[PDB]
Amino acid sequence: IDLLIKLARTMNFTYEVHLVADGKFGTQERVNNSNKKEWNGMMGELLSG
Amino acid sequence: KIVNIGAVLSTRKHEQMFREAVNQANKRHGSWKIQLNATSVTHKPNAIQMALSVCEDLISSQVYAILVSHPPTPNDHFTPTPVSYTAGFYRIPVLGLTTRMSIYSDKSIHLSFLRTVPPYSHQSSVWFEMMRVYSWNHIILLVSDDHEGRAAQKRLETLLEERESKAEKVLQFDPGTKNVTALLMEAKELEARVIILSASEDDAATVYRAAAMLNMTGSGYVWLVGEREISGNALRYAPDGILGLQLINGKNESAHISDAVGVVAQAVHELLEKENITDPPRGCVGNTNIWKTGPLFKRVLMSSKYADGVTGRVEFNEDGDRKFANYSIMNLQNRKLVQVGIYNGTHVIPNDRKIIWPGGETEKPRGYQMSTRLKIVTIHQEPFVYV
Amino acid sequence: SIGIAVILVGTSDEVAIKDAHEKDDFHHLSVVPRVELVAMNETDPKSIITRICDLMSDRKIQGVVFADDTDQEAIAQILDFISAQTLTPILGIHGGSSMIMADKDESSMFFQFGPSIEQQASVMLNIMEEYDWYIFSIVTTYFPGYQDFVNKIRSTIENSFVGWELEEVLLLDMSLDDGDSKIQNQLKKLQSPIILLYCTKEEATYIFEVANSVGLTGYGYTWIVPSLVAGDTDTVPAEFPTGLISVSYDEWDYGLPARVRDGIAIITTAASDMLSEHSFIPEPKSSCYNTHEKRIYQSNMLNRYLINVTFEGRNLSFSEDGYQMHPKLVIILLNKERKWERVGKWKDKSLQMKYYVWPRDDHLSIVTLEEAPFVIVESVDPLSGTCMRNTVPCQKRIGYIKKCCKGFCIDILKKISKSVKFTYDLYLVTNGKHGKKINGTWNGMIGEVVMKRAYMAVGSLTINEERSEVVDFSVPFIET
Ligand SMILES: *[C@@H]1O[C@H](CO)[C@@H](O)[C@H](O)[C@H]1NC(C)=O
Repeated sequence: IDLLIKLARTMNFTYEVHLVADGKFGTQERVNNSNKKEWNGMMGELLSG
Repeated sequence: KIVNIGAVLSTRKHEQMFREAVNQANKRHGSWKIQLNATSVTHKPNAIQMALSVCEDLISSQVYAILVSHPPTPNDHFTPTPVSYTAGFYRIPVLGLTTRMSIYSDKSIHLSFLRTVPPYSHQSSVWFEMMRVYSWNHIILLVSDDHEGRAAQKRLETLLEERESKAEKVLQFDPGTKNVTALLMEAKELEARVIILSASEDDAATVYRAAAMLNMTGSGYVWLVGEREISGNALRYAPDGILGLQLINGKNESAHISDAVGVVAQAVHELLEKENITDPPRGCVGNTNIWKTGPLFKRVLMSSKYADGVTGRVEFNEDGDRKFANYSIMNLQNRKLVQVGIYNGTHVIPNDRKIIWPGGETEKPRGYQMSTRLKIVTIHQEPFVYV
Repeated sequence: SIGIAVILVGTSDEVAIKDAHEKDDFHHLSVVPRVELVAMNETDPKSIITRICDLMSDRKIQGVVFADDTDQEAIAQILDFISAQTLTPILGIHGGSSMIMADKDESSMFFQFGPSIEQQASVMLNIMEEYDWYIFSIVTTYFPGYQDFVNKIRSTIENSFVGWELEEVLLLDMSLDDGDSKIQNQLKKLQSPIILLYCTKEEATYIFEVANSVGLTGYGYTWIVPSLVAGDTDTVPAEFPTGLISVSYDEWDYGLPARVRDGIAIITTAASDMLSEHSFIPEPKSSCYNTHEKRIYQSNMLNRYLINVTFEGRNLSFSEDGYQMHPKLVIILLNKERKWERVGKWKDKSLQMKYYVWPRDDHLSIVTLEEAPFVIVESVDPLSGTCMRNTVPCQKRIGYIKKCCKGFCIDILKKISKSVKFTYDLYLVTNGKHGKKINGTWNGMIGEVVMKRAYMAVGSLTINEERSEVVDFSVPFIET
């Protein structure tokens, strides 16, 4: 977090911090049909907008 | 020989002078065994008698190529299906003149049908380079849930893939819904400053209606629409500074036959050198089996590219649709229409007249914006991120 | 009321259909079916519209079952126009109204009994998973609608637990002028043992004229084609190489009187539940003339009520595209001569295959026994059907069971398999272990080779004089 404050004041950021919903870092796998290979956790959250 | 070839054309006067258009083609052709004749019938702008007013006089006349016309009602697409279905079984070609939808382009049905005018979906091809010349990397796409709209979004997304673009965001609009302001405002969260639209007459008005209270007409926005949105029942609430496209000479059905009769008349010239040149059996009742020479007749059609007539340079091939189409770039200003460019088929040719944008800004806003507020993500880890 | 006027064009026995007409034991609900038995040669479109014009105008007739024995694909397209203009549901069971179709207008309540191209794509991916042919090539020709089935291929492979060895996709042109010679040029860049081909029945002979020219079709290659290419078992183009296998729409167990009984019952009972709740029978303008004035009697709500169809213990739900999504698919293979025989069965996404492994260096039987350090066997993985990558398949006698063999000794066999080409089907020993001579007979792995049933045995075998007299041991590679 100390690193993020350094980047904030050098290229005009405005941030807000919220942790991940579950806890897992991220992994691609299929759920409930063996044919839905997709990310999860933080890695899934980034690609979801 | 007297070959009765015509069409079910509306605008009786238009088919009246078409009776002498063949005479012009009669002199040009040097063929001897064939003396094509015009036996047309009046249009039927209703579904009552199409059970008995399609082949009852055309196939019995031993037709080879059938043109088409348009009814006075602008919202109509049932006209070319009953004629196409009969020609689809017999494999005898038919020619589309006023045909404009993308339904008669997939060729999955109506195996024998030729088009002299590109369908409305083809406007997306020229649209691909339209913003690329003026930078505008980011766009927002929103179309009505229509088959033509489905084709336009399918072709463009298969056209912008060469630029390694992901089309930013795509929105879907279902025809017949009015309270759609909630859907519209979701696009405001995007950084893209390019707005495109391809909808119907009823959808164009309500979309423009929702663009008033939300100050889309304000400065910093660009709008691109098809020719179906500049004209018709959409100028009541049309936002200013629209860079919509426009078709040229496509409505001149009087000049339609000038290029229509040239290709077919000279097509038989190459055909009168092979075998199996036999007319289909007479009538529409006594013939229950198709003659062997079916789609072989078409095989001589796309090979004919004659640059003659009022428009000229017609090169129908591939999908049975015209190549190197011509459209005029149009800009709407203070409820007035002024040309600002023209697309000859390959590249864009603008006009000296100043191009305007909504809000009166002479400068062209960049089709992009930046957000200074970001949302970060972190995970509980001991030495790095205490919680 | 409701009338079911059937139409039969061709040579068929419509006399028994009268008994089938008087067999709707649906007195529980007000079906009131006035089934009509109409059958005449009316192939021309003028006859069709005129005949139905007097037919559907008799009295409130709202049902037609289409039966035909002709392969004219253009009849179905004409059928859609009548349904689009009118509001009477129409169904076909055989003939010129049983093949696929892209899409129709919302006002066309026409459905048939036959799966479409996207249904075929899933069908043969499942049976080939049983035989584990992970490497395959996709070849298709230009066709009005040749894009949907190939599109489904990419959807399945990406979200797959088991890796898929896609040997590229070929999009050669068959109807292109001056392209016949180019077919051979594009036919010299295929190496996958399995190739999937899509063509047309009329052009199948034309396509196979060049396919047989290169001649990679004798024994080591398998061709896969849709049911549309074959058409019928009796009707064969006769140029297909021996060993061709394809899926088919069931017709042997689905006879014309049998396939006509299902359609008539559903149509009458489809709107029966409508009267149960809304207490209204949908009766639009039953007039041949003034079809435009009939646009006020909309029946789209009734169209959406036909989704739930259940009869004879099977559901026959239909979608917007006019699909059945419950097809009985029977696989057919080419015999030594031109003949197609049943290969498997389909029952609620279940595939049963008569044999165990594909019959007939280049293939050599192998006999192997489990032993701790070299060959270890285990049961197959139930999650993904197969065991795992790097794990060679291993049949075990008794019937048979999909066992799986792995270890260190079997790794050697893989290395030499690519060195000198040969296929195999490893199977375990039945009587005895490692071979013993009793009453002048050999058992074990050494007993299979001496009795001419193995031709090769691998595992943990120790060389000695007695065994070296019967078989010819190779150079040893491990001290013992
Ligand atoms: C951040 O923005 C402010 C005003 O918006 C101004 O100081 C400058 O543009 C930026 N500060 C920097 C780059 O240090």
